[PDB]
Amino acid sequence: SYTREDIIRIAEEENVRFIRLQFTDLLGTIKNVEIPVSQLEKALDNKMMFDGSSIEGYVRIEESDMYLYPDLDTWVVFPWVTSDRVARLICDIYKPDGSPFAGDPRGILKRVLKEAEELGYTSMNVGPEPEFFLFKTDEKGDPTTELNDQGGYFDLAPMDLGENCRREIVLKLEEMGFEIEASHHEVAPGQHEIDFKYADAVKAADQIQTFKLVVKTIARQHGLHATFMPKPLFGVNGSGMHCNQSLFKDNENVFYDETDELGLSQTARHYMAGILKHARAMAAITNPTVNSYKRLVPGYEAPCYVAWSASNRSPMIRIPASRGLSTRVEVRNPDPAANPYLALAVMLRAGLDGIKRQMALPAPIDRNIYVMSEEERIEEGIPSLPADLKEALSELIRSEVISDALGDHALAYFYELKEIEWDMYRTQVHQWERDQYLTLY
Amino acid sequence: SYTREDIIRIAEEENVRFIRLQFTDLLGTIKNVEIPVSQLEKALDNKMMFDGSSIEGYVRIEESDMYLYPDLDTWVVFPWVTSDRVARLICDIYKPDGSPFAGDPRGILKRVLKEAEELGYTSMNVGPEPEFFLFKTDEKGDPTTELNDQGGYFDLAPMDLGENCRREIVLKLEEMGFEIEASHHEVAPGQHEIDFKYADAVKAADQIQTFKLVVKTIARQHGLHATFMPKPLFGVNGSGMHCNQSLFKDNENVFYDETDELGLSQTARHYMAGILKHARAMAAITNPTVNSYKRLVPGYEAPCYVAWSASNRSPMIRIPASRGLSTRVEVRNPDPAANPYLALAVMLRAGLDGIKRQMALPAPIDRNIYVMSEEERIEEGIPSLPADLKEALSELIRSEVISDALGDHALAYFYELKEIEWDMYRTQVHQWERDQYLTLY
Amino acid sequence: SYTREDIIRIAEEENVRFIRLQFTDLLGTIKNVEIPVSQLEKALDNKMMFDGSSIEGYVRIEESDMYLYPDLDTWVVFPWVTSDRVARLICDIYKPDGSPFAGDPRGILKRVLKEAEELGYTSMNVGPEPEFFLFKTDEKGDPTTELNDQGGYFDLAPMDLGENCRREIVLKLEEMGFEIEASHHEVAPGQHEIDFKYADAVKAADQIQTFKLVVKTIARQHGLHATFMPKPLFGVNGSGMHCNQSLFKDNENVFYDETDELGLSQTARHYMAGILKHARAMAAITNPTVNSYKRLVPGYEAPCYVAWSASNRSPMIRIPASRGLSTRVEVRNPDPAANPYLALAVMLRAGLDGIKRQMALPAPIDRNIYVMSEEERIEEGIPSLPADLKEALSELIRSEVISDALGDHALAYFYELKEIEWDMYRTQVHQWERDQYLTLY
Amino acid sequence: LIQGELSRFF
Amino acid sequence: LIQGELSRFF
Amino acid sequence: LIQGELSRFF
Amino acid sequence: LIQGELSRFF
Amino acid sequence: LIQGELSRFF
Ligand SMILES: NC(=O)CC[C@H](N)C(=O)O
Ligand SMILES: NC(=O)CC[C@H](N)C(=O)O
Ligand SMILES: NC(=O)CC[C@H](N)C(=O)O
Ligand SMILES: [Mg+2]
Ligand SMILES: [Mg+2]
Ligand SMILES: [Mg+2]
Ligand SMILES: [Mg+2]
Ligand SMILES: [Mg+2]
Ligand SMILES: [Mg+2]
Repeated sequence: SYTREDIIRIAEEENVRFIRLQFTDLLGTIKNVEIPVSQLEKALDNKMMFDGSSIEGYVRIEESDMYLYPDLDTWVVFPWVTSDRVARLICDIYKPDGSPFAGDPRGILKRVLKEAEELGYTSMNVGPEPEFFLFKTDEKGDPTTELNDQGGYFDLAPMDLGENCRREIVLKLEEMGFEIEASHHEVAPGQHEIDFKYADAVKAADQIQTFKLVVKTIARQHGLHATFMPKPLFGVNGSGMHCNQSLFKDNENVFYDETDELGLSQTARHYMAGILKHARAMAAITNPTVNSYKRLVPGYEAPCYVAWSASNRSPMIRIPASRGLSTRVEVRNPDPAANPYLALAVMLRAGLDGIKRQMALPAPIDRNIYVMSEEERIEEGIPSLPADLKEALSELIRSEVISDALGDHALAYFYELKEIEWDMYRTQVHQWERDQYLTLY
Repeated sequence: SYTREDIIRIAEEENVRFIRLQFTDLLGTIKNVEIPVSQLEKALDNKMMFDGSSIEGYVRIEESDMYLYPDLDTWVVFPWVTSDRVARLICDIYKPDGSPFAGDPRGILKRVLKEAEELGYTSMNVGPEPEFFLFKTDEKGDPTTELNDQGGYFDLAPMDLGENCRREIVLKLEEMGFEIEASHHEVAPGQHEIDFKYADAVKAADQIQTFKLVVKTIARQHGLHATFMPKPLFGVNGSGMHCNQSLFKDNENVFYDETDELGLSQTARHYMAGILKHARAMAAITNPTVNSYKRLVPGYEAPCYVAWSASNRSPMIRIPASRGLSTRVEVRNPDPAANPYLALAVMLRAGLDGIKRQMALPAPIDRNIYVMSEEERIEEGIPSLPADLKEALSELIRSEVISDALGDHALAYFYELKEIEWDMYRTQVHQWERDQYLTLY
Repeated sequence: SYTREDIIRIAEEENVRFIRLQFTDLLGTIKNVEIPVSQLEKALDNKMMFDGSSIEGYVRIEESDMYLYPDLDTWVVFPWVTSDRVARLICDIYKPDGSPFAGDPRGILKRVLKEAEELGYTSMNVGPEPEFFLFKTDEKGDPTTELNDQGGYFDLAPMDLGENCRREIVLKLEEMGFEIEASHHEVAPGQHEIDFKYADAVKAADQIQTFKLVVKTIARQHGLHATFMPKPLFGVNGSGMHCNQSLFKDNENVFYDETDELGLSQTARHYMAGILKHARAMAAITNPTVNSYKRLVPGYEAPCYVAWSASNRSPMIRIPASRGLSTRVEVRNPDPAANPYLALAVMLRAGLDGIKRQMALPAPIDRNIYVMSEEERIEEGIPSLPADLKEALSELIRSEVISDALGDHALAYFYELKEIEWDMYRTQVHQWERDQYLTLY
Repeated sequence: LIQGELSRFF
Repeated sequence: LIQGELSRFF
Repeated sequence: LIQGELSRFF
Repeated sequence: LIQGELSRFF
Repeated sequence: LIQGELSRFF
């Protein structure tokens, strides 16, 4: 951990000249306020004011005044600063009256964690799986369509393909303070998944944001381009953000039950049932972009139906074989483009709602591949995820459970942002249309 | 008109060497069987056989055998053949047993006209308004993205821009036996419109097909590219195929009523009501392509809501000021990419269904622009057209009135074709997505 | 050997930062899970989970969970890592319940060795002879069609042709802990061979995998391309992986018999008979690719008939003149593209099946070249190896002995992989067809 | 409205 | 089910 | 089935 | 109203 | 026979 005196001590010792007061907007973009080291005491006293309306994105209507409350445990010094050291602090947004801002995603996740603690669950242990594509750049340094390499699943190439720009990333992350579990080449060519050890939900989301920033910076250093776009290319695998979750009550895994046939407690089953019930509502948050629903197509391991299994091609919820203190529920819908705080908040809230109402877990899907007709699917009660952003937004609006998780202020602005994005997308005339038509008609 | 002996006489006199036995598939494409002049008598005896499964398009499963029954009244000799004269005949498709093929669009329109005659309506008088764009070609002869001119609505640029490759099209059509009303420059740059005099439904559809073919050929002659794409460019007006319809009973316009305030008979009002209720079901036929629904966006004079008005920005049904024998109902949803036979058939069937059930015409919309909220729109009972091809297909399947107009055989194949098209479209990753994302994520 | 404490000691001493947990899939490709040195203890505790379905290749249907059990004796530190030292460990695949995975090739070889030990044979001593080609690269770093040199059998070109990037490979392997016997230029231009000393079967296969990886890396360093393709060029010699085998029972060679005329025990003769009878069934494993059967053509020293001799053009089985403790049975079918574990497993299982049933050794083939007609060949009972991958797969399916060696799980996935490969190959239109035809027809 | 009509300025 | 995995042939 | 027919999209 | 911020689509 | 051996003349 750290204290004010500790932060000042390292800042003086490390010759830190500039401090980034980092926060996140509703779209997951990393925003910051740059600060000279002479203002560190003022920042640590929670006295820095900024717009605060920058959270709303491009739909902000009026300028507000809001305070940054830095989290001392998030202090870190970037390694690539070299000459003039730059540090960062992750801050919470507070209204001038003293109450936290209802539109801050970190505050939303904290509030959902608090109402979870109200049920006796001390912590939510989360381990994500953020995969990214490494593309080549041109003379101006713009992302091309060529991948850095043409490797496969767990492929080994010590030259500069399987690993390539990954060893340096892992080294940098570990130096900063990231507990890296393992790294490997993903199914699609030019995909390298780096995994971290499990942490608490807020720490996990902070680590996701920092990981994305670090990966982008290091890839740019090597003359490459790193993207967390859910589906950058047609016909190849997309990028997911499978989230492994387990609720804890005083370092006891409440999901574990040795007496159960699957080693799953009734609490875990209620959690999974709650997540399954509200999946179509959370789809707009865990899959927020238009491109997110080009990944949710059959044949590329991405989930397309709301179902759970212990072994299947692509279930919505997968339960890993690990048991004991590491029994987990893996949700595979989210893509790395999702806001980590909002995604974790809505998933936790859906699980807690399932726990509250004691929902009944539907039967798991067997090796029965979904080649079955739609009549078979709705006869067996297997729902499907939304086909595009519009359906997800409609389900989000109609939902009363996870809209409460978002809150009244954030829901309206998120809906406005996504509605504008969809409206801009739907009126475009794409090159595919000009290829099919313009000669036939 | 023409007879067998007449056709043989002109063929010998005009030195016709090759004859095109033209027909149309379910997608509106013009197909033909080329025939040497020595086979003219065999063709006129209704004895030529061909696959017939080519009507189904790319979803054809088995080869059939079918006869071509040429329509002698459709005989015409192309003027650009020069050395070796080429003529054409439009043929109907008949099964070997002698009955007409149920999947032939021309036969579908003929059957709907027959069941209209069963109600006492001798003919359906149709005048279409097809619009097209002219694009400049490159050295290889492929269309570029640059329009041939930059004119406006009813503009006049005599040199090479205003008329350009429009005067010769009108001249060639006039030599072909067409009755051209007028031509003018359209709203969007490079967009032109040529209007024909009104004719019976089958003749109108044949003229639409011939007009598209002739316009394409003449534009290719002048080093240009003519397209009937509904929306070739974003941000400019699209191309529509407004259809003016009036039912007739022995040279009497049954839509006319001098005693009525608007000069509209109860039959016309029932016709309009029937067209209005079945609008969303017909949308998949009158707007058959994916690009068709990029035109149906507000602000470009294309209709977006199911409503009628004598004077409005974008009404689905417009009633021109002409009265007497020229009182008409104008339907503006169809685009030139639609199949003329199928579009006319479904519109006539919807109108006849309105007539049969004495359907009540909803109140016309005033100058009230649709800036009103969705709550105001569904409070006033104003339906909206489908937002994409998928919704239109779902409505098509759900409808029992115009699916009967299509028939059992044609409906299944059209639905298969359109599902395949939509499925290939929805999984593409467009350049717009790579522009928005791939840097922000 | 090594222990946990030893591994930790060298890892701390050598400044090893990254560890590769290497394993092999059914196609022989080297796969790995990269690991930071901070996870070394966790890896050594056999607690690392990974997909495990990556063994199946591109025919994997569902994600599993498997543990990596590193083999401490396989520890080595790569010499080219320089700045950040990288080490590797070869691991076995275990199911979460604790039992070994049935689809792991290394486990398959271990199981066959165990059932060999059940008959009293303590070890199986194997010496392979892998050959490879060196190709010049282009500016982009892709292999061209030009060989690195034009030498012949046992040629000597000191400057840049004879040894070149072969002396360095031997030096690096020696530093890596290999026991190299000799190296020489092969028959075809650009073809080289490096021989290791004999080792136990598992160690031999591990050394084959490491040797291929090291050769490829060092060739890439010298601006060359190293390939183990069975027949990269038409009209020149292919590359084989002759395997010398001898069974041992308490450091006594059971193949040796001083009283025998050829110095061959009855056990050795039964072994050879068993290998001969099951040759066509093993061909799909020892010659797994489509290109493997372009090597098995007459006139290039590759075997084409199932027969044994002490001196011949190209027998399936050759018996070297060495006697005593070095009496060996050399099988010449395998090519370097084969999976070493699977190939050794099937060869050993066939030999053990021959031993169990006291199979009768057919007469050796004399200097009688196979210019004899097919009637002479089937009159003398000389079988022929499969002509392509399809025949080999059919023989593999029909076999009940070596299919048991593979096991039920691995057999199905290997068959699926090879069936897909053959189906993709057989429908291609090659340039040879366009050269012969497209003008004559 | 009049989006395609105002294209002369765009 | 397996289509994106078969990209090595494509 | 209909492999060469669907070539318009390919 | 928010045209200045909507420049990301333009 | 000796096809790849006689490659020096070819
Ligand atoms: N786990 C994998 O094999 C990759 C998952 C896949 N990339 C997805 O988008 O879900
Ligand atoms: N003036 C007009 O009516 C133009 C109509 C417009 N071109 C359309 O596609 O509907
Ligand atoms: N041993 C040699 O002379 C070379 C053998 C040959 N390369 C083969 O593939 O069998
Ligand atoms: Mg993954
Ligand atoms: Mg996962
Ligand atoms: Mg017009
Ligand atoms: Mg009009
Ligand atoms: Mg050799
Ligand atoms: Mg040898």
